[PDB]
Amino acid sequence: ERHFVHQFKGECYFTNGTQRIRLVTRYIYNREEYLRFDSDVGEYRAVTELGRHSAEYYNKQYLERTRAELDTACRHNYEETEVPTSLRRLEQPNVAISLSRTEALNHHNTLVCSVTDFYPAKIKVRWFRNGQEETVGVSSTQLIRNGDWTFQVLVMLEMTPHQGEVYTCHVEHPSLKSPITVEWRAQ
Amino acid sequence: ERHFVHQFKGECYFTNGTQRIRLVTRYIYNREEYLRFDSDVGEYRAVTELGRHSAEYYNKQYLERTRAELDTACRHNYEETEVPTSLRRLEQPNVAISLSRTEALNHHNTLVCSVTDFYPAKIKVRWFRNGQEETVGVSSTQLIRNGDWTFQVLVMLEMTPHQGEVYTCHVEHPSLKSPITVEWRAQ
Amino acid sequence: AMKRHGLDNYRGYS
Amino acid sequence: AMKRHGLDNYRGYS
Amino acid sequence: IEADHVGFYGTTVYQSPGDIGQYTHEFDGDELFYVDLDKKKTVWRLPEFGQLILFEPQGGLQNIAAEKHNLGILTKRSNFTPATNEAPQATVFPKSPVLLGQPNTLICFVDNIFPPVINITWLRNSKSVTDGVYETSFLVNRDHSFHKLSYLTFIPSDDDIYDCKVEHWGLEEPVLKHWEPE
Amino acid sequence: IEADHVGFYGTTVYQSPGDIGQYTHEFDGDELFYVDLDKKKTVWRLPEFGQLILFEPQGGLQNIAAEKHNLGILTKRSNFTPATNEAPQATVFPKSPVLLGQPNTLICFVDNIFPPVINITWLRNSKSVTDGVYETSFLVNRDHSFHKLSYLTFIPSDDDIYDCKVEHWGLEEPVLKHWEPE
Ligand SMILES: *[C@@H]1O[C@H](CO)[C@@H](O)[C@H](O)[C@H]1NC(C)=O
Ligand SMILES: *[C@@H]1O[C@H](CO)[C@@H](O)[C@H](O)[C@H]1NC(C)=O
Ligand SMILES: *[C@@H]1O[C@H](CO)[C@@H](O)[C@H](O)[C@H]1NC(C)=O
Ligand SMILES: *[C@@H]1O[C@H](CO)[C@@H](O)[C@H](O)[C@H]1NC(C)=O
Ligand SMILES: *[C@@H]1O[C@H](CO)[C@@H](O)[C@H](O)[C@H]1NC(C)=O
Ligand SMILES: *[C@@H]1O[C@H](CO)[C@@H](O)[C@H](O)[C@H]1NC(C)=O
Repeated sequence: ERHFVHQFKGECYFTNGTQRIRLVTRYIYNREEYLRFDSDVGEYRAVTELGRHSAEYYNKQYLERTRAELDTACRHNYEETEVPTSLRRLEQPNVAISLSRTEALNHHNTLVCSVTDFYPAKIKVRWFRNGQEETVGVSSTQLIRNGDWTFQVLVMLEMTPHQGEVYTCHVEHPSLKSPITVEWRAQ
Repeated sequence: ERHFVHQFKGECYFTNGTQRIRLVTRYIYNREEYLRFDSDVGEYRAVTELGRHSAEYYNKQYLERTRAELDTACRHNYEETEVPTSLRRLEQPNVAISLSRTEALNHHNTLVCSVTDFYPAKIKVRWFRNGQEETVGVSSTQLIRNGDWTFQVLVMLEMTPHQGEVYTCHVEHPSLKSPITVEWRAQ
Repeated sequence: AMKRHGLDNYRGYS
Repeated sequence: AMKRHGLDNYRGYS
Repeated sequence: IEADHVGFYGTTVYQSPGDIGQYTHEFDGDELFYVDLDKKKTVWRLPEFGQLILFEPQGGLQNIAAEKHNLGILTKRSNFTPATNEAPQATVFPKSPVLLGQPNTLICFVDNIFPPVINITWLRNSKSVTDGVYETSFLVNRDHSFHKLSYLTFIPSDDDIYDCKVEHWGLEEPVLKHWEPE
Repeated sequence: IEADHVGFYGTTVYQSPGDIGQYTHEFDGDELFYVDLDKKKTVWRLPEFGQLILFEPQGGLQNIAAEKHNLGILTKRSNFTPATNEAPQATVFPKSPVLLGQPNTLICFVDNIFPPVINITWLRNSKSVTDGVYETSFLVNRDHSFHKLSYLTFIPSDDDIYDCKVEHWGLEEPVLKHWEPE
């Protein structure tokens, strides 16, 4: 079957608030970016062939206006819209500990702390063995982005349970004043 | 068997170079910190009982001198000794890709990028499937500290190999100019 | 109040 | 050159 | 490119035959909202959203239009060169932990979509299911490919089995990611 | 406590009976070096170290001395109250990937040590081994406990099996972490 596609991407980059804004627009045919505008650059540029003369035209035509969108659009949006929304959002997480496989004989098992539904994504998790930082045995999934504006992540702990042992899952995040701790015992 | 222990800890805390130094010393019996000195505080203090009157003495006797070690010792060391050594150390890593289990049928397998012997610990690892950022399936171990002034870390990849596919482990670190890439093929 | 702005997609030469 | 200094461990009262 | 935050404002897509377009805005990688070309309005990802600061939907119509234009122009210029289909790759997982009787949402993460026309549907016990189903607008991938997510709100069942059906011109026979509770 | 860098300068430990002491300096968590109380000199963790900026070893002897003092005084004052042993916990792992014939070091990480008197040893094929073995000075743990590490330089072998033997008054019968190449 025959098909043709064209895309337009307008991207605004911000470092340290708005004290550094970059603007990039790309014009794409199928999966080829032929034309492009970068703040750092200054003018429209040809990336491939199809864009060769497209450049010369876009400058003679839009350059001025374009160089101005970096504020009307990027600076504006952030400062005027993102601060009160996006940048304000704060979804506390959910912490649950699970067991790799049904009960423990006293064999190599693994505990799964499950941190879910949080936001933003800055987060710190860590296991403990009776108040002791578990240094090795930990490993976590590369943080998951649910798409509904929430993330999750699983932190596993390879360990051999004895008795009277306590395993806590320390969870820190911007949304929380105090860190959530979730305990687990070999009852 | 009867045993008795006493410890003394001297700690220097630095945030943003030396533009913020904090000094804390603890005097401990067995595992009981009874006396303590904190820059933020200013004078020696009793933390427990054993240290009740011990405080009053250390100030009368050492306070001055102590308050001064914040420079002769903390600031000094950092600025005079750390910058040229510790803070300068730059150990490049080692990258190697391994396979969870002997050959692939086309089933769920896992590739183990292995970033080893580096330093300091600021590092970025990530997988790629034919130049494409593998967003999901990645998971890594909580960075390990070898104790010989080097770290290691494993970045796994849950994937189903076909043929002609290429998996790359992009590894970035301060010690390196250009990032190390390590490819792997289902030959 | 304030409203979100969308970067202008510029047309190619006709 | 410069040498590393170690915080002084102060004695308690005798 | 390095940055603390990144907004996609006006990311427009159009393709033909079919005259199928899309206009959306994402911040820090998330779908702020999209624009319904038909009912011509601003459709968000979350309710709690545009309940204060809104967006003039027209401005979207204005990029789709421009895009319809730029599309033809390039098609020809490229010598009626067609877009190569790709093999979308889906994966499934639960929003929250798996607990029988406890609600939850099944998620189908499809990546490497392109061309931006696909058909994702759910399936419980090899039978198709409707509702408790939400779909994200097509979302841009660095290599100008696409990814979308289908959400299935449901309830765990000791028995029950689900699958995420993925149809695309980039696939001879449908792809099916299976999933069920251990 | 928060900070970009943290230096332990003069961390001194003493205990008796046995008149056993230690003086060390660690930066950002690592053993810069320690002080050999007999040969009375500065002993680093790495060669490449004090080859320029040195440390007057006496300075240590001076904290061990102070401590011997402070030790007694406190013993009495606390009513000859004894320190409670703990259960050291070891773990084994390789410095670098496992490749047969390719050198590598085996590492035993023993944590929660205390009192700071333990006996770590290696074992290949249930038999004790010596050399290719290095040991870090006792290292302070936040909860005033200790951790140390034993390194066994060796070479993988399709057959070979290794174990990290940990002895301590805090363990009725020795602990043994096993390890071998898959
Ligand atoms: C951010 O702004 C601060 C304002 O004090 C300034 O010092 C610095 O140049 C900027 N750097 C950052 C944090 O990105
Ligand atoms: C560190 O010190 C600077 C002054 O150089 C100060 O403005 C700021 O608080 C800190 N920022 C840096 C350099 O991390
Ligand atoms: C387009 O096709 C014509 C004739 O087939 C040829 O001369 C020209 O070089 C081609 N260029 C492109 C953009 O493919
Ligand atoms: C999209 O939906 C229509 C109707 O359900 C169906 O004919 C088509 O197969 C779906 N996707 C594809 C493969 O075109
Ligand atoms: C220690 O023993 C003495 C003598 O019995 C008693 O008076 C004091 O209260 C005790 N306090 C301590 C250090 O436990
Ligand atoms: C430490 O070495 C001594 C001397 O050989 C030995 O008796 C002891 O068992 C070792 N470890 C312990 C249990 O302290």
